Amino acid sequence: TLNPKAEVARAQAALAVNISAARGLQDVLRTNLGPKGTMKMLVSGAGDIKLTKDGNVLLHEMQIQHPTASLIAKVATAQDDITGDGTTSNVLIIGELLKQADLYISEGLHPRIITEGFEAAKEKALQFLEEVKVSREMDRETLIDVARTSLRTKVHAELADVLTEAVVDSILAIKKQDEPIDLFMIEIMEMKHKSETDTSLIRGLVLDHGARHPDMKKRVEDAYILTCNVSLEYEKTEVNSGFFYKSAEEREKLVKAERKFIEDRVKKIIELKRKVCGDSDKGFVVINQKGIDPFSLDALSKEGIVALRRAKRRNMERLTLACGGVALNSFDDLSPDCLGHAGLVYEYTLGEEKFTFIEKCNNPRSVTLLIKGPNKHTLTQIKDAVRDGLRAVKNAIDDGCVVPGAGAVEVAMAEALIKHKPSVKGRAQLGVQAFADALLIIPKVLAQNSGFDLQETLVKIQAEHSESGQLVGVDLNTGEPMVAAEVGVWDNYCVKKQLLHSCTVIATNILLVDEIMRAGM
Amino acid sequence: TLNPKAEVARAQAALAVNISAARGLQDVLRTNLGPKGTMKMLVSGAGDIKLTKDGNVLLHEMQIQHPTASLIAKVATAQDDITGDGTTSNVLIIGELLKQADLYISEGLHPRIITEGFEAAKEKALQFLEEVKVSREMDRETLIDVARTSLRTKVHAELADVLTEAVVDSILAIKKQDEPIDLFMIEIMEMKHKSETDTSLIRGLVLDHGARHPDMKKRVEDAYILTCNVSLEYEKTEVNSGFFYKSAEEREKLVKAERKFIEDRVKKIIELKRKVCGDSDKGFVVINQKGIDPFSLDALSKEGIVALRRAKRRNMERLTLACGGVALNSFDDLSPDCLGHAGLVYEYTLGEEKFTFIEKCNNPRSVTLLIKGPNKHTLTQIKDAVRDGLRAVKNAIDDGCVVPGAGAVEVAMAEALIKHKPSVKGRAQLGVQAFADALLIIPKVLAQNSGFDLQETLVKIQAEHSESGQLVGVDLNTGEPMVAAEVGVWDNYCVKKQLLHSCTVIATNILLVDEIMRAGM
Amino acid sequence: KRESGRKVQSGNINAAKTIADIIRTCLGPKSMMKMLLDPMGGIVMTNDGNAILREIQVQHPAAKSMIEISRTQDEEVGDGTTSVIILAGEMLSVAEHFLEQQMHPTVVISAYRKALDDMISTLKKISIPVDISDSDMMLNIINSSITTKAISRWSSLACNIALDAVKMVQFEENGRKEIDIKKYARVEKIPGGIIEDSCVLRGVMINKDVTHPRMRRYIKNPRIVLLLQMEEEYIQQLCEDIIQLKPDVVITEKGISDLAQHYLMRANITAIRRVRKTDNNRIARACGARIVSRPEELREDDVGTGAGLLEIKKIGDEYFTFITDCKDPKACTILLRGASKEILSEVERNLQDAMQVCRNVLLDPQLVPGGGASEMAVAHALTEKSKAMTGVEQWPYRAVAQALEVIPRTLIQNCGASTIRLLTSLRAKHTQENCETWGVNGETGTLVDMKELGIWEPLAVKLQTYKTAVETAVLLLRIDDIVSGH
Repeated sequence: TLNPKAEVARAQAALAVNISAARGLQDVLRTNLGPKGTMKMLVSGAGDIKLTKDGNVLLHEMQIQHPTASLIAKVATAQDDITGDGTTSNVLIIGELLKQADLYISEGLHPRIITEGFEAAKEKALQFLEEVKVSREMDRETLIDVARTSLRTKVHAELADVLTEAVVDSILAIKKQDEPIDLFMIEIMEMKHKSETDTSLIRGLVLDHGARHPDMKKRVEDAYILTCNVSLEYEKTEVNSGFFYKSAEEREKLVKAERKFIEDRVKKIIELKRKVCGDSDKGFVVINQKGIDPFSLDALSKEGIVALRRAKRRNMERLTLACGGVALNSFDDLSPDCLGHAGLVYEYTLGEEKFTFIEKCNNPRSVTLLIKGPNKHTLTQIKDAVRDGLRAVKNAIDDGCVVPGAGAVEVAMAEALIKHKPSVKGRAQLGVQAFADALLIIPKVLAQNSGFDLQETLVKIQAEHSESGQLVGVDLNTGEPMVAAEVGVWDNYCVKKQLLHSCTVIATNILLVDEIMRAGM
Repeated sequence: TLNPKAEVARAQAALAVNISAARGLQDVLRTNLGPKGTMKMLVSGAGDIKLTKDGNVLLHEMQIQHPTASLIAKVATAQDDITGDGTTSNVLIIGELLKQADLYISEGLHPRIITEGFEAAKEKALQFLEEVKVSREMDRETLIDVARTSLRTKVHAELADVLTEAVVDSILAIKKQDEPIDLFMIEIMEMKHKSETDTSLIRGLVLDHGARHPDMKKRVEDAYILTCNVSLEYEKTEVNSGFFYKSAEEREKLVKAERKFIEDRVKKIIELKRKVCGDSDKGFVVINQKGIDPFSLDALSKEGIVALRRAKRRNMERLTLACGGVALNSFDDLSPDCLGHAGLVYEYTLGEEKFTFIEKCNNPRSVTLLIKGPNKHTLTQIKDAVRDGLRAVKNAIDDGCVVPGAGAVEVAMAEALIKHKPSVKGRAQLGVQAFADALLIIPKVLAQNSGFDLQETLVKIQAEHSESGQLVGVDLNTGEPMVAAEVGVWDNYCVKKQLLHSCTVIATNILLVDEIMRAGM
Repeated sequence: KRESGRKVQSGNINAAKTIADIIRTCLGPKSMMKMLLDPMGGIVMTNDGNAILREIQVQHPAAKSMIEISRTQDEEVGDGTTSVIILAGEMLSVAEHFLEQQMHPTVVISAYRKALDDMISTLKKISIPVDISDSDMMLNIINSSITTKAISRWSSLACNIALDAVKMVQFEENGRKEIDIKKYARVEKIPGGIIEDSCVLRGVMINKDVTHPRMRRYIKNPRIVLLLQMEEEYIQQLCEDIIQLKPDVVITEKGISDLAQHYLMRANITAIRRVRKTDNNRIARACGARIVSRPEELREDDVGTGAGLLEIKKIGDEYFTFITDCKDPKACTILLRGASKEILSEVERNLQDAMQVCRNVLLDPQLVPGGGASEMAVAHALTEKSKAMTGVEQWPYRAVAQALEVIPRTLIQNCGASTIRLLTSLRAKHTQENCETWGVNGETGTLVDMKELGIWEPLAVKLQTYKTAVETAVLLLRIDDIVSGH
């Protein structure tokens, strides 16, 4: 009973295939959970190498053979865009949920009954977060523990203390007036020719191309920055004429005639320089994005003017807010309205290249995080960590409530769900038990990666009880129980909230798959 | 790492081989648990068919291909020798104990830790059994509930009332004044030419060989029983002589003189017959085990004696203790002190053979249960059910305590183990949980064989909770919970007691098996 | 080459049964998912019976007929596609009579057709009227489809859209109550806004954009017209008769090139082009305009007098031309607003099927008890009617009744309950208690009355479902020779 070029698993083998894929994907990502976890390599085939523990990069950039596992890979892309963390632990709970469901499905239990238990435990699990969430006011010490909790899971425990104070202050630099935090206010710049621990913050923007001339000021303590988008190089005839030449010499005359289109405007830069506070103890800067001839760079440098060239559109918008000068699309209509103001503008010198820095701005409402590293892959590694550390502090401030870590919520919610009977049917009690034992994979895996026994660590933290609200978690260094609040180990509320809603939805839908049909594969 | 002509399983896969064998033997015997369970056939190869549910017969008489599974069969032999019941439930708990242990062993747990939990769960489960047992007085109303509970599991729910009253009355006749009991006092006979429901009791005893002469009395309402072991057929010369003859007739003439030693002893029999109440309305019976001459039988037959010859050692044994006649090894010392007495003594004629019955005795301290059926295997099936029914009533009488059935004890003990924190070791509770889930296989299998859902039945009986002693079981006809003590379902205390001692020891020893080596195989 | 004999009918049964076994579990609120492996590794876990078979490529001709009939069922009716294939497959799965008993197909077809006439007669007895004038009563019926959808946030608006849009198209004066959503209730997506801004337009809409400002922004009486040197002169004259009438907007069927748009822009009117013939007929009925052969034959009567107004208001980075009126010119238009195209697509298909529900209920105000109650109720009638059925046709006549039990069978299987235990008790309820109730609970799994649970389905959906399943089973049984030939 079948047609040619068609195949379908009518029995429960479709679940055994999907359940086997989740177990395989569980065993892969469980080794990179936490700081003690191992790293995964990402070979692009062409020879590039990239190391990272972030589950989203191991699911978005990497390729997976199993078709069913590619569905869960797309889920991590959704989990990353909403919260920014919890993609690895999301896959572990799905595998352990499906593992416990297979134990009961083999006993003749329908899949739909198990999904009803997850929906009941999930609603109870969400209420437990509201009871244990600590609405501590955001301060420096609290965010240090949060950023440390996020950055330690992506570095070698050496860049954590270095990157922690930088990531914390980056948000605080843009966090004020109770405004929604925007990550577009912080730009991430990379630099070679230095080690990894030299990462530090820059109060202002950083540009790739800088002043290239001997007669330039190495540092400008103050200047009226002029924003412009007009090229001061050889351009086409802008008047009702054209280029007509008879020889190489007559062609050179057209260059002299065409260069007059810029020579009248290059002196215009000298005019507004002398005009707006051209006396002593003053300065002037040009940030014209388009190209500039070496003549104009040579001319203006004699007047003591730092002129830049070949910048990006995004940098020009940030530069205007830092300085205040509006972009002039034509030098003919020059005025002081196109000027701004800034503090120290120096040039950072590397072994080969050099970069422009506009530090000490007045009101930029934006900063830059200067990353430095010796290798190319190490720059992409640290960049992925800072982006995860920034979203961690963003969620902590956007959502002022935080929760403990170290699997303390999972150990607590597991005991809470066991002490909770259904209200729709009795057989949902089995699905609640599967949800309880599934959350314990996180404190189980953290004991494995730290090199401790899986069963001894969980039994200690689960046996620890008292006549008061008490938290308890896994100590990755000692393996003994640990109160996360007494050490500074905190997670976000939206991460754990979206985790329960994400795992329940996907573990549900995977269990509702009754048959797998090939659509002409 | 092995010598030639041999094999060795070094890693933990040797343990999985033993777990797979027990899981397979579990799935074989689970279909014949309880009354609604299916039956298994035993093809001897020669052509004999045999149907039975007794797990001891399905393991002792049935040879098992797998080497590991044959070990568990030897334990079922040992289990049947002590209590005579629970061999099937023993294997199902062993299969589930090793099944639950594999879930934790795959997570890196050592077997020795799980076995220490079984020893702790056993003591807790053994103490809880002392509380659930009912030490009420054993009356006919109670033993009928025990016999019905034991006989239903071996018959077609038609011979229940037939064999119940016979199995109960057979026991009550052989115990009074708190005397020690012995089932050897009850003889089990089998006869053909009648339907299966023709089973009934025999207060006296059945004998194989009957009287052989036309003038015999078909029934003797009263007689003195004379036990003898002397050959009343032609014997050799009893004096120091030989065969001094000259032809065949002279040799035959000496045989007459050789018969003088026997023929005169027949007169001694007739003498004591006429002396010890040889008057009207009286009789006399001889039970001489050895042969009797045809001519000598003519003498006793005309005197109204019902003689017997060529009896078995077992018949003379019970005939002595029942009737009291002492065995006379020589008629020279014939005296009336060696004579017994009995009531009705008659020979019921069957279609093919005949058997002598000696019913209506005062207190012979021995009875007989006459089984009747059309086939050979049906008689063997009923013989096994009666022996299992008698031993069940024996245990309830000797061990005055009984426990509820239908998995009510297993469900209660499992709830007690889960409500028991660790006391010997932290990780030992994983074995206690495995021991708890192993006990629940009994109500699970009863729901399967009855045709109901495995999960719905177990969840309903588990939800039954109250502020009082409440023990519910599986209703095979309804599926709902059922107080086994109310409806009349009672198991023995030694059966459940020996299960915990037998299940733990074998499940422990099989877990401690690290390697499987060939001893020259 | 060629297949004939009982091999054909036995093969068509296995084909239609195989297609039905795939979508057995996609019935009800507990619709189990299906994993379709694409050749490139792509996977979709959809649970819609239409989209599943739409993408599955099949080779058997009988299976294609079973699929194409459900597709035709999907257009005429927005529901019941999965039930047609399960019933048509279950009706054919009873092969005990075809092969073991050697019953001719003409004998069974006489039984299937006799059962269909009796199955229809049994539904109308268990029917129940509807007070369609009550908006809340009909709202309780359309909530069955709105559940588990994005429009559940403003479901009251979602029902008022479809309910009034169908009633506006509902032409009850002609008796037959002809309704055509695709013709008189054109739906178009509007970028920007939200689901709450979705409303109905009492007329025809034109999605063309304004290219130049020389156009009518607001008119009280829309005069809607309906119809290099040599190109200039031939265009200069055809445009002259149009502007002579002093129009407000010119909607020509064929294209209007740049030079033709130049003279039209001199008259300061909206340039509309690339419209179909039927659209012009709808435009004419919107305002009472006249379609003419050429611009040369235009007359003063070619006007859209009586219409509300013309408007080219830009809404969400797009100009939209409206010729609407404050009356009911035999049509309407649904302006679906949404902040993104992802939300606009869901509301389009969601409200489309919602209009089909009100279309079937308003064509005949008679419902039936769902949840297997209608199937088990009909099966009880045939089982009792078969007792007086003298002949050999009684055996397949009863088999059709038991085949209808598949609908509560699958609903009980998806819930995870015992199928035999509940289906056995379910059949007993229809015997003693009333047949109009005592169905199946698709969410709980236990039995429940349909008077207490509003799972009442329309009547036309079940009639066309049983009629199509029987006619499809009668079709494939009449196939006894599959042959090639071009």
